[PDB]
Amino acid sequence: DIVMTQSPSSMYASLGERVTITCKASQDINSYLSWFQQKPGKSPKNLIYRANRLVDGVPSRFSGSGSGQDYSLTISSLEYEDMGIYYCLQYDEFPWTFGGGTKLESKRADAAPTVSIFPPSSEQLTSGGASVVCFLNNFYPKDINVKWKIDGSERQNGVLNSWTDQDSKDSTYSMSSTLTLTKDEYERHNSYTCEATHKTSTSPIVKSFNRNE
Amino acid sequence: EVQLEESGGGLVKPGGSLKLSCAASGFAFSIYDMSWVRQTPEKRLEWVAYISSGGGTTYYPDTVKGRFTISRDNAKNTLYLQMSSLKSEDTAIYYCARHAGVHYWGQGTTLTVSSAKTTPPSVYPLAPGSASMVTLGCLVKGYFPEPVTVTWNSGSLSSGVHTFPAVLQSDLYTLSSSVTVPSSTWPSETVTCNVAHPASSTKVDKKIVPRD
Ligand code: NA
Ligand code: NA
Ligand code: NA
Ligand code: NA
Repeated sequence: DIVMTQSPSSMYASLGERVTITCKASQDINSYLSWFQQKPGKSPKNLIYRANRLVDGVPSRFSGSGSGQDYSLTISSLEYEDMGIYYCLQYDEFPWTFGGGTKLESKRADAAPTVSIFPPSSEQLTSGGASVVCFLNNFYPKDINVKWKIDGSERQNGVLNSWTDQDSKDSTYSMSSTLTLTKDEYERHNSYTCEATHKTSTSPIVKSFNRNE
Repeated sequence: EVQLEESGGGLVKPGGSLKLSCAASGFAFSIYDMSWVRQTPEKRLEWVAYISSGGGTTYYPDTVKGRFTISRDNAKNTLYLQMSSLKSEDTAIYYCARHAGVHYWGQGTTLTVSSAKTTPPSVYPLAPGSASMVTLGCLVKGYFPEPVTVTWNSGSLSSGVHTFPAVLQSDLYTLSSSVTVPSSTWPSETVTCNVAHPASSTKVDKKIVPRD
């Protein structure tokens, strides 16, 4: 089958900014390429077909170009309603195949996370498990590193991370980092620290607690 | 106008079978070719099947050929996708699309293919460690399948809430939810997370109380 690859995988952009995203086919597809936009919780909507033909009703800021293997979609002046995932689709040959998508996200000023750490609950310890939960809320950009330290030593094993989608109101991101241990292993140690680092060599945002209160 | 409404999704064991339906209205369903397209949890789109306007001819990609059957009942204005020998990789949201989906897509119906047992979550309160705004938490551990609905004080605490995407832990799901409130309100005013897991027909409340 024909392989479609899109670039970039994701990008930030501001209101009014010119945005161009690209789509490459593994072989010549004779301009049989369509672009789709998808917003969270909704189905994809066709914006452009035949590489550069606008679907009826689509605003004028959208356009497409390219030929053969290389194609692009351009938003001349970004609107906030343009955020979402964009997919290209080749229909030159069945099976019609999609590109991997480009996530278009909202640019804003850098923001440090509000970090909160929570010891395992008594109820969970009674079951024999021990999840230490850390929230990093309302930060930007989405790329952030979380570092767990247990009595001063870094801990990587047993950590599960989860990242929200971009907040539609303030353009920030939030993530939870959960360190799960057995009750016995958790109670072998005293201090638990959660550290949020954005760029290297900067001081982290740190929260900690001592098991021996 | 044109309506395309999918139904029939749900949880199915691998190796199982399931038939999806797409009820069409607002146009001559018997004169268009119809298609199924699916979206994986990784948010990739893939064409599933294509059928002629009369239903006599069908086309499939190799991933589903021999297992999936697209059919239609023109007298009932319904499109179908019969799935058999289901694989976990078939887990996806399934859309019916008119023709090539230039204009009309349905809203989708969700299929989960898994052997995991339906399980209600264990809900644990996350209070700050014993030492202006206060952030509280709600650990929703070990449930299956998706989804759960998390609210705080039955919805009245809507702002400053972050419910995080579920992660895989064991053969079950785990997520947490955070709520941020003025320090002048909690614990003097109660904060409780409400967790609904409809697949298990459960709705649990967990009050957040300070740690001893
Ligand atoms: Na547990
Ligand atoms: Na067939
Ligand atoms: Na309540
Ligand atoms: Na685990």
